[PDB]
Amino acid sequence: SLRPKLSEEQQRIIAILLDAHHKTYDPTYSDFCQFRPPVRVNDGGGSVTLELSQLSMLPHLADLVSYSIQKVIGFAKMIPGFRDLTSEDQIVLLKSSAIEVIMLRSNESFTMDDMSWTCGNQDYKYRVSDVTKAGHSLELIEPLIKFQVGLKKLNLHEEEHVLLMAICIVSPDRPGVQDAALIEAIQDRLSNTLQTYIRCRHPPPGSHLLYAKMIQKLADLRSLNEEHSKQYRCLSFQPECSMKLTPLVLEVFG
Ligand SMILES: C=C1/C(=C\C=C2/CCC[C@@]3(C)[C@H]2CC[C@@H]3[C@]2(C)C[C@@H](CC(C)(C)O)CO2)C[C@@H](O)C[C@@H]1O
Repeated sequence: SLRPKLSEEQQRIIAILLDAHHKTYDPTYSDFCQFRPPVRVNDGGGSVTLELSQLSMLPHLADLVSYSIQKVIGFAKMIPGFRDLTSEDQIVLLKSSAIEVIMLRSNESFTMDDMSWTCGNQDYKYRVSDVTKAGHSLELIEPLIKFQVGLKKLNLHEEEHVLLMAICIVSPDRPGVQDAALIEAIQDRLSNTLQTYIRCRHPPPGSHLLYAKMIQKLADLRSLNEEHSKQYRCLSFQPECSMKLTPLVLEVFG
């Protein structure tokens, strides 16, 4: 019913987050050619044995995820209030949300045209088959694609997109956080900004219960996070796997 206007502070928060995202997310994916090259072994049969023996796409995807974690760290540091947190809590939040923010931000390259993450020519077009070539199974891939399509269909404004990533990172219910109260205060400031923005800037019918749908996606991410963690564990058992990853990836998921 009531549609209060965005306060000057809330307008500032949105501007800061849009700027932060524009500085940390290259929509041309021009740095991707710097990663170890993607390699696609012939695996039409989806052989787990072959996939683990080769892990052909792991070096490239590990580099992409590692690169993305660095960008997420940069984005997070610009979130209003994040700097008010202790270094210890900042690191806990970054490590726990990293994979979730990667899944969220990747929605920008994801396309329902062919259900792929298109970041350039054929070489930089990622499909579910590339994820299997990196050692992951359908238990993660299936819900991941469903998540991407569900998020796509929300038709989020960039303002809503960056606020969702910020809310995801600044979550007081992450294991190991010390000052949950401060984190919750910061998240509430971001959540109220999002709710206010939706109610006065998002036209119908796409605004109908949009906030609730966005919050549900954060729950979905928790599930994907746990599943990715389980599979990363299996992946780590493969001899020589560490060399195909990166020090940052090893720390965040190890
Ligand atoms: C990263 C990003 C992009 C795409 C994301 C993808 C396409 C390739 C496979 C990934 C990156 C998937 C998200 C999760 C999925 C994943 C399930 C995670 C990886 C898991 C490892 C590291 C092997 O354990 C393998 O595949 C491209 C761009 O929009 C920036 C964004 O920042």
